[PDB]
Amino acid sequence: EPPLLPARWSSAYVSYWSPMLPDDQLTSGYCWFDYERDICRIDGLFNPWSERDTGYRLWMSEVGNAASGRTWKQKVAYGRERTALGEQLCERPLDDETGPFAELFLPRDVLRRLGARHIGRRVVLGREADGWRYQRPGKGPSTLYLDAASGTPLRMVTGDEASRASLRDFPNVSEAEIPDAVFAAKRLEH
Amino acid sequence: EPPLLPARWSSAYVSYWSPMLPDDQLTSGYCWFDYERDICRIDGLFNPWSERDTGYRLWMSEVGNAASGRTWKQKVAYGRERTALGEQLCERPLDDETGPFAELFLPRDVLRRLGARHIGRRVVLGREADGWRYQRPGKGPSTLYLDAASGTPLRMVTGDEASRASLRDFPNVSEAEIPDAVFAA
Repeated sequence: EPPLLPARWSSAYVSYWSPMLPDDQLTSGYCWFDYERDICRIDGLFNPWSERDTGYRLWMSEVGNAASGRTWKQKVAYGRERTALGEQLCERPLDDETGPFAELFLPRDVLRRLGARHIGRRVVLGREADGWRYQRPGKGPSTLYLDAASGTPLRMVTGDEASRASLRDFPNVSEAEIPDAVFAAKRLEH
Repeated sequence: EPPLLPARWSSAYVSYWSPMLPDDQLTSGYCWFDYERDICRIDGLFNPWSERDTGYRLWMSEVGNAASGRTWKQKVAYGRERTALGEQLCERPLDDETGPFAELFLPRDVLRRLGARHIGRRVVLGREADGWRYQRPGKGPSTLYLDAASGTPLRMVTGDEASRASLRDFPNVSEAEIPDAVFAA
């Protein structure tokens, strides 16, 4: 039987792509998943985000509350300008955005509910990890690599890594209690 | 009269440069400062880090304990390779590093102790901010922008913004309690 994810976990993340196409970015941030509260949070430069199409790079903090079914997003745009010194970045916050949020980005029981199959051990972040491969119905395959000893997430592959996939690595997972203020939202009217 | 920073604060950060030169990076991460414990933590892609000089990009989590005078750094390298499936990144954890750590990256009393002067108000991250400019002895100037209402950090400028400086923005500062586990190292 596939395992459940930890009841609560938080970690830095590193987000990138396989293969790395020329516009693909390597970014970092922090994330928190609390399955008992049924809420998650992700803070970092949004990946993927087309600066060419939009005119800016986006930083975002998102609190996705699956219990209430609503997400809250705090966004800051970083756009390029030209000055006497050369190129400069200018920050511009956006008003907070809200919308529907039907499930957490990585549900605790995802491997059980989607019928994941074990595809062997892989060295991920310096130790053996269990690979669990499953189909996201109507979307495509995913593989979640879990630390073989602790069961904590190490790498989330969304898509087929041998063709085209997002990779997210979790180098320092903690199962410690998460203060509820981590998941608080507020109105930001600019 | 320069204020103290909040007794405890944590925030996402966005790190970049003025001006942005071709190899300069815009990066993000998260940080925590607990001045009563006398400890801080920063997690993110290391900025600045020359992939040209080194051959890789570096992710790091550092817990700097000014009470004990020691820091602990966890490191993961990301290097480029080319396979039959295309260009790829390969990760490699590095050995943990420990070393001396004589003060926090942003001491609570930095503005008072280094004799900062108020250089005026500025809008930073859509908020009214007070700019406090000071000299880091034997290094160069810095300007710290604090929210004019809450006193929380909004932007740290390290160096002269009009020549060459690092900028770090703090979009979502929280003064909430920080669990012990955040600083366990």
